[PDB]
Amino acid sequence: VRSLNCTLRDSQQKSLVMSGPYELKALHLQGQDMEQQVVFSMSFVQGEESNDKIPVALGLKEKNLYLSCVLKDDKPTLQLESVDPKNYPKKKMEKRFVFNKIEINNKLEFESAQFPNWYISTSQAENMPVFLGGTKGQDITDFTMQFVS
Ligand SMILES: O=C(O)CCC(=O)Nc1ccc(Br)cn1
Ligand SMILES: O=C(O)CCC(=O)Nc1ccc(Br)cn1
Repeated sequence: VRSLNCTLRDSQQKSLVMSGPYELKALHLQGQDMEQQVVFSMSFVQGEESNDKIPVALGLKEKNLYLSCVLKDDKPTLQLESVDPKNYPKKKMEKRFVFNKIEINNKLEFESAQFPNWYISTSQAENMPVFLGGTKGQDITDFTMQFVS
């Protein structure tokens, strides 16, 4: 499986950082604190694809953790899920790990492959969790990607 290392920023230009072991949060970041931003390994996985819709998994660089979409208290929910490090990343990632990376107007949306029309989202307010949202409103669902060495 092929992977690229990257960071993500939402379209309000908030960076993503760890909020405890199994949550991300989004905040405006610049300067020295830049290094606290999460580096992803974006893997290009099996699934239905088009010019503008590319299935990916989002693992945390050199951690056995992946963003995962599951029902929690009966709602689609974003979580950070641990995996066996000897078996990941792999080309046939389980559906809960797969996001359709969609380019629209020079930005990126990450739709859950498991839960159609639910998206990786951030709040307008600073220091709030990254979450799975079913509305494209006040919540932000557009991102840019930055390549890292
Ligand atoms: O993220 C930034 O503001 C700079 C890097 C950048 O241009 N990233 C980018 C551009 C177009 C798309 Br689509 C996704 N990511
Ligand atoms: O996946 C895509 O089509 C967009 C990716 C993209 O344009 N990324 C990017 C990253 C850094 C810089 Br600088 C410019 N563009």
